[PDB]
Amino acid sequence: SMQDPIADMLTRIRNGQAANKAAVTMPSSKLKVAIANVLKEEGFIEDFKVEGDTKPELELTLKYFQGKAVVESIQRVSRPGLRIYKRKDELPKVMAGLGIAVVSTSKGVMTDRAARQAGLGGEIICYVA
Amino acid sequence: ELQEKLIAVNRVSKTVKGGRIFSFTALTVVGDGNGRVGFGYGKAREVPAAIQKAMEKARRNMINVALNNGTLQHPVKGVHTGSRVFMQPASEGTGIIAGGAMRAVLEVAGVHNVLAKAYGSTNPINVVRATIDGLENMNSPEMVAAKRG
Amino acid sequence: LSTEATAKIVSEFGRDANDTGSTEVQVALLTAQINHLQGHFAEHKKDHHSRRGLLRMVSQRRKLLDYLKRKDVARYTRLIERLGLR
Amino acid sequence: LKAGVHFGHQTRYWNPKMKPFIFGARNKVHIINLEKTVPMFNEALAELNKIASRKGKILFVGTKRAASEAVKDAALSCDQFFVNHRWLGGMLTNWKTVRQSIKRLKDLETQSQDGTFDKLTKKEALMRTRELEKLENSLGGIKDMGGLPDALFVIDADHEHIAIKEANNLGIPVFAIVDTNSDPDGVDFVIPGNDDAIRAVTLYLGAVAATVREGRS
RNA sequence: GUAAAGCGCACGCAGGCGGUUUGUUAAGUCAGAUGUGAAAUCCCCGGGCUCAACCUGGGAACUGCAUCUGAUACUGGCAAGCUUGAGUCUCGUAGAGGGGGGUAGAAUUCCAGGAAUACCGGUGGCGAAGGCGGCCCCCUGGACGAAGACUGACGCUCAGGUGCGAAAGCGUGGGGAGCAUAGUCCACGCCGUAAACGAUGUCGACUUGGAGGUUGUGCCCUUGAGGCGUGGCUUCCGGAGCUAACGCGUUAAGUCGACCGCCUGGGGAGUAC
Repeated sequence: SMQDPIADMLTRIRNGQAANKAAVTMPSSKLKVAIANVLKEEGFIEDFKVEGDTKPELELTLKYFQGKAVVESIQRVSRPGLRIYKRKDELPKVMAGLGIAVVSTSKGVMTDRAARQAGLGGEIICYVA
Repeated sequence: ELQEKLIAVNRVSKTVKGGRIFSFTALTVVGDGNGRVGFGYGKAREVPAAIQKAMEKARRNMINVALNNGTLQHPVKGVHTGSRVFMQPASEGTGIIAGGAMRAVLEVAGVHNVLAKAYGSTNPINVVRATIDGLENMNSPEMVAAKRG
Repeated sequence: LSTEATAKIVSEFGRDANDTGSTEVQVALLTAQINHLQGHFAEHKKDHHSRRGLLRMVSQRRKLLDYLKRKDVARYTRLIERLGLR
Repeated sequence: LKAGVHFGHQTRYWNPKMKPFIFGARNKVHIINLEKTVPMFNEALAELNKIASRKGKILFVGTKRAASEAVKDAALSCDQFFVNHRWLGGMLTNWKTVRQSIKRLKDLETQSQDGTFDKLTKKEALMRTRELEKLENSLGGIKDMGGLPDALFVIDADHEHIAIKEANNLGIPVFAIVDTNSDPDGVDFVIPGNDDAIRAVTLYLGAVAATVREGRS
């Protein structure tokens, strides 16, 4: 990317959700390992392998259950220059809470249940559905 | 059984070498009150024969849509080719606070508790296409959980 | 211009061999190649086409001087001593 | 399997919707492999007989030229249906009024099964043989039919994709054989076998027909 | 993109916006309380007028600002780095990019010379646009390719701002054929105008494609006019997706991100002051 590494990643993934390729790959900062170690665990994709040490870079495995593809409607919201630092008792539940809401907390990125369990919100990263 | 409903009827003309031959259109939907809905379209040269042919158009091609509590549960946005439809799930006992064409498709699904809005164009041919796409895109909590894990 | 007199001015500024694009070596090569090109615009005085190509690198001459300014105030003054700038 | 015989046709100009099923190009043409298709040469037979045990009807939609005899080889001797010639628009979705176009026919069959064709003196009976040439052309395996086709079988997906476009429209399973340069995403039970080369088109139709008599069980 | 709407085009100042790793601070933000947000209205359980309006007890809420304590994932200032964004060097390659200088005919009126290409000349090709075509040298402009090398974010964008600005007109100084009687033509000054219409800001990254253009250059009996790549830009039809259609469609208008210009019914009107 030039001027957001995480926004321009989220174009790269769901273009794989429009031709149903197997593996996708983007140049991977240490933040970017902490991105898809949430999407795997909540079940939206399957497996990933970092590789490279002068170009640290990922091998994400997609997940399309049918002709239907699992990662339906992912959206970045906090785009740079429009930071929305949510207080935690405003929190965006995604699609009546049926999805997950990736929030950049202190204690990590892994965020469904920061509403009650962790107990501190922050900058939204992206809605996920 | 099923349940019909009209939408409208126009004053569709035509032009031949002689004069102005008219026609009539007939927009209907069909849905049994349990979740499956369908629609059709049919013309004629008079009024009542148009309905008769368009009513069978909807008695096939009824699409499978699941409901939750006589209502929707999660806010899909529906758009089809001229118009935007914004359906928010709401409480029980709320009526279908809705505009034109989607009233006909919601009181045939079994849907009875939705507040919703038509956002842009108000042309009832293209409105009734969108909300059927709006209910097509939805997912029940079974479709949530069984697909992700 | 590009090959001959640049080859005698390259090692006049390098902290070692082949450090060519370092910012000290950069501007002193470049500012030299604005004086000599201004001999070409000492006359001809109607080449409004090429004059922006001069106007291109005169602004970039001030651009990399900011990179000396924001990093090392010492090395900034050292080459504008050796070039007599501003 | 037997596909040392049949491997390739259909030169370089291609559709890139057929990415997985192609093994790889070899001298300005691609090779049809075995690894993704030898399963579907007998995954199909897991679905032939159980559909046939519903007292089935399998329309061999075969409007190619090489499949003139090559699709009626063991088709109706195994008691199934076939059309090895021209195609009516909607032989499923418009079939009920094709039966109306047999309501024209089987009362005029009474002229043939009886000797009552002598009526309507022979200047009239000059032109009356011209339907009798042509009504029994496209209506071959449909006079013995009494119902909707209980399955569907298009043999090739580049000639009768007009038919497939109407076949996928109303939801009947299709045991197709698609080509290397197709629009394959209509037939949801798909085989990229060699659907050219008249020697090879017998090698699937006779391969199915050895079992479908036992398919009805 | 055609419905009102992308300045004619360029670098850029103040503005807005960050590749990549570690340290660190705690302003941005999250958390916790403690202050404080006058009472009355709004809101929820409860009282009183024969009910209701209305009067009313307590709560919640007043989305706020200031302070201590905490948190280090994002972001931000300080410190330290690494190679892909960018950029300099080497090295070749192709070319109506210009400026000056003279040159001079495949051609062409008068009694001398004003003009500027016939051919190549085209779907070529240059350039930021208006644009620019005889020939050779002179000072200069940009891009491209093949490798190496090192710089370590040094960048992208733009209100004003300043330049370059088709014709004519006008100024001052001449000419007079091709042919419009100055003017057209060179030139020094004003003038900034237009279908200055890809009626398509800019850069970046991603996604089914197919055939031709042209510039290279690696491998391969180069054994060749030639294949597979592999660069760059420009055509021609077309998937998904999109669009009111018509259509766009790896040079986007498709999925996005940062930033700038502009429009909000027609006439009066690009007019009044």
